[PDB]
Amino acid sequence: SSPGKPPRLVGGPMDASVEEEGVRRALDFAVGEYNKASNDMYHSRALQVVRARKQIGAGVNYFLDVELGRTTCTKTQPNLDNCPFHDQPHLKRKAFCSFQIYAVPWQGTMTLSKSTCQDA
Repeated sequence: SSPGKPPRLVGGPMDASVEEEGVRRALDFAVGEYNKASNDMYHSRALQVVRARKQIGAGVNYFLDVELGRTTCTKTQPNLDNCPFHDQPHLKRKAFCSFQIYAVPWQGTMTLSKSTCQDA
């Protein structure tokens, strides 16, 4: 994720925009931990985030929902804006995943609490 403004935080559970750096770090972390951490069998990426929210309190739970897909392009290939733009209508089966990262705010750490997914 790029650096940025302090993210909008409020209290309790709240959705944060994809423009949020507080979201973007969790977004990239999720794919990085899910897809990139797994062996590259078929190129797959969080194509499109459907929901991006977090719980604010003594425990911080990030909830990110994502459409996964086999990407028409690769990590090194050009046009990363357009390839996933075309991957949504290419999703004959719309694969949806839910990623939950529990951030332990007391230590400034976080850990993926859940990763669940569908096939595309």
